[PDB]
Amino acid sequence: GDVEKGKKIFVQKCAQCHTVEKGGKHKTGPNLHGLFGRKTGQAPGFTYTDANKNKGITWKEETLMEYLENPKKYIPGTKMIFAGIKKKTEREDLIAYLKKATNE
Ligand code: HEC
Repeated sequence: GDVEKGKKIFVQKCAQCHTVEKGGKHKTGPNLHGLFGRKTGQAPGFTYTDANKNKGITWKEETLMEYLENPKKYIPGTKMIFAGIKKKTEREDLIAYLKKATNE
């Protein structure tokens, strides 16, 4: 749907671990550092599991769609204790938000 819907639901279910949106930080997932077009294996010392970075899958709409719907299927060894959002429109709105969040 919208950018707004994505940042607001991110700040509810995601900033809870990935505190990118204010004071860029990483409590139990990395800061989403400029993701759309970039690689994994990039957090400043946030010591996550080997297999994510090692799989190298490149972050974009497709790969973050397959990932945030189905993470441990899409890339093995992901420790993301959440596995899915709720509404497929929050899923849209996250793509709409994170498409912007590396430029706006
Ligand atoms: C804390 C328990 C988390 C919650 C809630 C969410 N995420 Fe997560 N995420 C978590 C872990 C442990 C990791 C590290 C890497 C791994 O695969 O284990 C991640 C990773 C991501 C990524 C990819 C980062 C990268 O590899 O560069 C993204 C894009 C991501 N998570 C997004 C995200 C969103 C949008 C969330 C709200 C629905 C969310 N995560 C919740 C842990 C946690």
